[PDB]
Amino acid sequence: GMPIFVKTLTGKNITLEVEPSDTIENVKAKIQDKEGIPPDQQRLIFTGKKLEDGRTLSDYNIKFASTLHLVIRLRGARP
Repeated sequence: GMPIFVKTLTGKNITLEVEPSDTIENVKAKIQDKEGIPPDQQRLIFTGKKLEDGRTLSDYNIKFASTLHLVIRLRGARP
């Protein structure tokens, strides 16, 4: 396993324990548990790249202590 971080514009950030082989779906599911944001309302970014469902962390060269950036974009229903 390895630690990664998810940073938001409020400064209230998340630490996750992940594997390089984990998918973006996995990560977004974790963010949903921590923040209550459905995956389709999460715009997750690593170094300017929008992270897509069906890709792994490894595909984006996300590594030990990498920081991802979370932007919320509402569409569809809010919980």
